[PDB]
Amino acid sequence: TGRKLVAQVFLGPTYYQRLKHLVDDKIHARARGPVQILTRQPVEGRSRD
Amino acid sequence: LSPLEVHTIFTHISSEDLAHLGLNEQYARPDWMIITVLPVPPPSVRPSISV
Repeated sequence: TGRKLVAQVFLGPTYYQRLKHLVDDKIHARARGPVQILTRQPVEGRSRD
Repeated sequence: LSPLEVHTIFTHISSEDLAHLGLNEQYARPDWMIITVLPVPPPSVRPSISV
């Protein structure tokens, strides 16, 4: 709108750190994927998947 | 002592006696505690591999 905000903002620079472990590395989805040979249950994280 | 000796004694045990104790003349039979035909599970239970 262009309306002033009723309240006053605390605006002021600072440095934030870009942390590691991003998202596109942490998403996970299964659905009839590979399975162990001995137990015949689903594999663990990673692989594919 | 030995196993062959024990088993023999057990097998002789009287039927009305096998029940007198916490045994089962149908499921559990002392004369069974000793192995003789050791069974062999199928690979399905075991693993393998191939480099």
